[PDB]
Amino acid sequence: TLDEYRKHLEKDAALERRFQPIQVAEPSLPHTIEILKGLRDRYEAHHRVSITDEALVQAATLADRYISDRFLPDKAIDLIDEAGSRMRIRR
Amino acid sequence: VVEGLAQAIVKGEVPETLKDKHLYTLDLGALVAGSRYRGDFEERLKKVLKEIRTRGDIILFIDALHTLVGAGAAEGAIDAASILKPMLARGELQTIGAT
Amino acid sequence: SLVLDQFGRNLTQAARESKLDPVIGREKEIERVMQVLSRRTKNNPVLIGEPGVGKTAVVEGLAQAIVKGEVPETLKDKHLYTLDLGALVAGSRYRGDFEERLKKVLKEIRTRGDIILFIDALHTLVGAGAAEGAIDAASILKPMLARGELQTIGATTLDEYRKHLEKDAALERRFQPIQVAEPSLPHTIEILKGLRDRYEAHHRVSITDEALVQAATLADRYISDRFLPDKAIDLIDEAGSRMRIRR
Amino acid sequence: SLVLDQFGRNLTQAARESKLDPVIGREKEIERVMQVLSRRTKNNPVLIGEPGVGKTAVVEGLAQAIVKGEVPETLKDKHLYTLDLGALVAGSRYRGDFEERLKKVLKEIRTRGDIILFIDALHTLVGAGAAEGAIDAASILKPMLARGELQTIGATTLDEYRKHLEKDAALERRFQPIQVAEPSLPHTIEILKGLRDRYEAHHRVSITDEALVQAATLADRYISDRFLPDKAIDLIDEAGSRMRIRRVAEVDGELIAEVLATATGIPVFKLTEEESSRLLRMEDELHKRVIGQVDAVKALSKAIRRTRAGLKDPKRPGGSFIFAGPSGVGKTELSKALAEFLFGDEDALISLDMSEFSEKHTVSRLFGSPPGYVGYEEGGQLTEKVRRKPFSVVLFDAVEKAHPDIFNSLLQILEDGRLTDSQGRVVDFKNTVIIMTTNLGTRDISKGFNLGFAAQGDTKSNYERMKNKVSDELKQHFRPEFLNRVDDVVVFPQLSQADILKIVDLMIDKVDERLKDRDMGIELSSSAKELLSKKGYDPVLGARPLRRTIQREIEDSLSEKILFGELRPGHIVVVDTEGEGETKTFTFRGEE
Amino acid sequence: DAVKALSKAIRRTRAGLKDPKRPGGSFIFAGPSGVGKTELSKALAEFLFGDEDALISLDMSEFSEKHTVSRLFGSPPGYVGYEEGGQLTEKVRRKPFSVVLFDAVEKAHPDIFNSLLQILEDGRLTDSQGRVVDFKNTVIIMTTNLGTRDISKGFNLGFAAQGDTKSNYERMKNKVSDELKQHFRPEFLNRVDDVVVFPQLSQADILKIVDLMIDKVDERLKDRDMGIELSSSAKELLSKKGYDPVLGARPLRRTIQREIEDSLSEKILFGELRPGHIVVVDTEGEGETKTFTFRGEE
Ligand SMILES: Nc1ncnc2c1ncn2[C@@H]1O[C@H](COP(=O)(O)OP(=O)(O)OP(=O)(O)O)[C@@H](O)[C@H]1O
Ligand SMILES: Nc1ncnc2c1ncn2[C@@H]1O[C@H](COP(=O)(O)OP(=O)(O)OP(=O)(O)O)[C@@H](O)[C@H]1O
Ligand SMILES: Nc1ncnc2c1ncn2[C@@H]1O[C@H](COP(=O)(O)OP(=O)(O)O)[C@@H](O)[C@H]1O
Ligand SMILES: Nc1ncnc2c1ncn2[C@@H]1O[C@H](COP(=O)(O)OP(=O)(O)O)[C@@H](O)[C@H]1O
Ligand SMILES: [Mg+2]
Ligand SMILES: [Mg+2]
Repeated sequence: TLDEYRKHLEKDAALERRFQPIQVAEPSLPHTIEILKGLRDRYEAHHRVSITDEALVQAATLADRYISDRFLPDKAIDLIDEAGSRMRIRR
Repeated sequence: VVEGLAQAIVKGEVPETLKDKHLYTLDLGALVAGSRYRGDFEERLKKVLKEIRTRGDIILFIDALHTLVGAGAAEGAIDAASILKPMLARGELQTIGAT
Repeated sequence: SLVLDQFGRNLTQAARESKLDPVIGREKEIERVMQVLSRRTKNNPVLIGEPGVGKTAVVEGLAQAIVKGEVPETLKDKHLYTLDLGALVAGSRYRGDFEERLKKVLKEIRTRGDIILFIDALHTLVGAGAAEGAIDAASILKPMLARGELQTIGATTLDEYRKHLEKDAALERRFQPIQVAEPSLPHTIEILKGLRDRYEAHHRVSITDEALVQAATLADRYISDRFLPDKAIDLIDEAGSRMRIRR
Repeated sequence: SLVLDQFGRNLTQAARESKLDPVIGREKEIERVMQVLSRRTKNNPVLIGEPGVGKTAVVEGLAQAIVKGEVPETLKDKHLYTLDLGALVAGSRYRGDFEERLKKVLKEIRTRGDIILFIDALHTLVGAGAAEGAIDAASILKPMLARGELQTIGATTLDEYRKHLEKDAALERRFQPIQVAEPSLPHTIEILKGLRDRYEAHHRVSITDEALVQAATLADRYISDRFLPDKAIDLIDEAGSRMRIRRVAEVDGELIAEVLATATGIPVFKLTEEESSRLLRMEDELHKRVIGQVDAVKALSKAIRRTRAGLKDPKRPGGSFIFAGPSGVGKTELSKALAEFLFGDEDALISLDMSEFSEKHTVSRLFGSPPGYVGYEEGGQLTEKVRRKPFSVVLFDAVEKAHPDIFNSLLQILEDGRLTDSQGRVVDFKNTVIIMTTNLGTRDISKGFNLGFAAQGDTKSNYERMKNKVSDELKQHFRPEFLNRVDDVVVFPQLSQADILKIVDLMIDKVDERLKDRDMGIELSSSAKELLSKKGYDPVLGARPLRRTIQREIEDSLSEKILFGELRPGHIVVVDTEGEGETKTFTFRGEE
Repeated sequence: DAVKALSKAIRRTRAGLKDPKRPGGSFIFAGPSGVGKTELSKALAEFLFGDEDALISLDMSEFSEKHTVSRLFGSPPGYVGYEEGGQLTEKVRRKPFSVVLFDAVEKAHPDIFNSLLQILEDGRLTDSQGRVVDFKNTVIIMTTNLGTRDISKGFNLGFAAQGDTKSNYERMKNKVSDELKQHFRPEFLNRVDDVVVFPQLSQADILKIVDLMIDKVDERLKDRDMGIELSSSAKELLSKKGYDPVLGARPLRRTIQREIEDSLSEKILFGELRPGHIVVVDTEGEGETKTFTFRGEE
């Protein structure tokens, strides 16, 4: 994590000449849609349910807009898995 | 700069009383590793110190001496500067630091 | 005596080996040290002096006098041992770790019975091992210091003494202050004259008297944040090092 | 007793071997301790007192009384054990070790049934084994202490009692405080008489009764940072050590006075013939540097002679003077001369400039900031300086340039000889000399007549008019209560023409002394001195135009000659004069 | 009058008729300089406990700024010096029965005494740590010289027939009352038990004080095994020489020192007066040329 890296890995002067940093940025909303489409097959197979693209895009938008504590590349997956669990438990 | 000084010593472009005096660098990783508590810490440092005292012509470069000095502000920190206090008072070894 | 050697240094033995620089013109302070050390109670001298003056120098001179020279009774053939409080408190993480080492050191000192302790850089004793449950070194040492059982010599600067030791009226009672004044120009001149030989032996050069006079005067004039008996010696050392590196 | 001896010391056994110093005059405290120890419940006395008084001596005397069998009622052949908390905490790095040791000690005490515990520095009992904070020594000891078992005696200072022991109200509840007061002078003399035998035995010397009386009186009067029983013994011990290192010998009051004088700096040592002769001619010594001003020199000499003859008021400073006079007359010079006479160097004077004390809040520089404010830790500037040097000269220069309300703080200095800084400490000004310099009423030194038509002309000496005007101005400026405490108010007469020649001689001597460092010298003829005196009379501005004239008439020419290389080391420049009237001018000539 | 007031307060306290919710007594000693305002407090303390050293004395010249009041309470929580507590509160708590003296009350800021209200009415004071220290067994004395600036005044501005038949005491009492009402709030003056005005000293008072001052000088001399004895003429001359109705008995002290101690010091330094000897002082001459003569004696 960035905060841990700057707080602890920066002071290790011995390894400063041996490590190189590579930054990873948050995924954009189209990237989130792509990841959701990629995971559609596995999650539908696990939950024994069917999900549509409109659900994907609305879940991504709701996660981006109305959720702040968690972050996009995981919370949309969490929401769709949660919905799949809800559909599984009612039958 | 440290290895520049070492190279200048190696080719001999260095004043007397230092033209045949070896230079070594010390890292805490080797001495800390393989130890359970501070009882093993003192044994290794005292052994290497008596070894260099018998040798008598070793310059010790301790990079990140800032960790050595300021290591008493939290639990689990190893503050060896006081451990490295007495002999430096006698000055039987030469040390080089960077901070 | 290996216990004290682990946590400190022996001064009389080193002085017997001529490993200590000679001291010049400090007879009054060393005599006052003997005066305080011979008291029946509270015989613990403390040297209050600003950095640079010979606070350690007078202790080294006293050690040399004990090795050879005029020394009264009840103080002859004693062993002067310097103890470091910083190394004593290091490595203590559990309950009672710090107290055990200090108790062992005091037991060794009592068993030997002929040791005078020197706690360099005093005023750190007030907060030595002051944990929430552990008792500090001051509380342990107070009964022996007040009854004269333990003989110790401390050194500190005036500001440290006033802002840390004067506030603690209990610990301040058990120490007798001794003032060390900054040497005058002739005193520094003769000190440099005495110390010239060791530096000439160390750096293979020669130092003239006018060089010493100029060093003393210029260090006294152009430097104010340091003090005379040290900056002149630093100037001489720097000149010797520069002459060595040039050749 | 093996486990009990492993963590404590038997005081009764030591008292049986005469290893404890005798205790004198503590019958009431020991009786109260015994009375408290006999209670059914909460029989745990604690002695709270200032550091130095015999708090531990009371317990030692109780142990000696138990050994001697003087103690009646239940306390018969009881064993008093001093507990060592350091041994209990030593080691015990694992859970349940310190608690186990304390439980074992308590079980041993309960089984034997005739053990009385003594815990020196009871304030350390609050935190003993609180590795995380829970079961410590106090929590274990609370029930037995409350129910009446485990009789215990504690000792603590007032500051430690308030700061630490009162943070645990449950533990403080189970103790009955007892006040140990500082002994008076006769009690201190009795204590010194009691301990004389032991101190003579240790120091291998002999001590007279006069030595003990002098030590007690001088320690009570002059040394004010500690308390009576200890600081009196300190003088005797220091004198014994000083006599021992010099090698039966003898210790008298003179040695004690010398020891105190060298410890504190106050000259209380015995008078000598040479010193008495020097004091009797102090006016000449002061006149070796200041010309004229006979009244002020006489007043200063009288004050110093009163101080050194043992006739000064022991509750007021040595002297208080108001030097009122015109500019450049010798007030600051006289103060510097007095400082040089008293201490050997004129830079030992404590000089305070009232030119910068214009704001009324600047009085905070005298004694420091109140609690809770910035700079509170650095308590006082004047008080700190006076505390380090009890015997010194305090000078308030140009008091008319400061706010009038600043001097109210001197009301307790001139009359009571004390000043309290904001931290609560009291610094005594009873051994200092206070001088305040001013130029009030010395403005219009002219007009030897009165405005308007007059018939007789009512001639009067300028000195009398100056004196009356200064008195009126002082009455107008300061409050009556402030002026009522000043010992002497002296007016400096204006400098005369004759004194200018002597001042010129002194200035030329100073110039020659400065010049002799470079192997030089200067000589003058009477004509040159007369010309210098005539050229710079200026009766209004004092002797400052004289320095300016000497600087820009002799220093510049010598400097130019040195720069040109006209003269070399080993030369003695002789200066004469030439011309007449306005043509009079100096001429320089080399010599060897 | 002041001695009667103090004795009445002490007797009422000891007889058991004291109000158990207020201090033993509260007095405002107002009067000119050098009349015995502080001397009476020291004498009361010496009579009470054992000496004048048991007095709790505050010099109000240091409380010039209104933010110094913390020296009575201590710093509030979260500020430097909070753990030290108050300075007056601690002293009173460690000695519940004592005499508290406020010297030169008019030279402090007129807000510090706002903190005395609860002291003078409820007999309590709270420090910054919340602890209550009671004052119900103390005696409060406040000394001042307000309204005494016009003692050396002959008449008022304007024409007037005959003159003021009232002595200096009545005029000074009225002036003190007016100045006290002007300087302090009514609620503060409503809590003070007694206000005592000190009249000036007469010639007989100076003659009597001469004996006490000579006794003090004799004690100082006896400290070196000596002594001094004066004749009646010497005492009368000393009383006549030093006497000013405005400045009290301090000019008498200055006159005594100048006319006795300087000569004694000169004689001791020279060697005429030595231990084991006493000095006898007599008078010579007549009229305004009368002077002192010192004679040694075993
Ligand atoms: N009576 C004197 N004897 C010797 N030197 C004197 C005398 N009066 C003045 N001087 C010389 O004049 C110099 C200036 O006088 P000084 O500093 O004493 O003045 P002051 O009385 O303090 O006046 P000011 O009110 O201006 O401060 C002194 O340093 C000294 O060299
Ligand atoms: N009535 C008196 N009886 C005896 N001595 C007195 C009397 N009045 C004054 N003195 C002497 O004069 C000295 C100074 O008087 P004191 O300190 O009592 O004055 P004060 O009334 O408090 O005035 P100030 O307003 O100046 O503080 C006393 O120490 C004492 O020696
Ligand atoms: N009286 C003296 N005679 C000779 N050398 C002295 C004397 N006093 C001080 N020195 C020299 O000054 C140097 C610095 O003194 P130091 O021991 O550092 O004093 P401190 O520890 O109080 O600063 C020492 O190396 C010592 O050789
Ligand atoms: N009543 C007394 N009789 C004899 N000596 C006393 C008495 N009171 C105090 N002393 C001496 O005072 C010295 C210091 O007292 P101390 O026991 O240190 O008191 P505290 O422990 O309270 O500081 C002791 O050496 C003791 O000899
Ligand atoms: Mg001046
Ligand atoms: Mg008064």
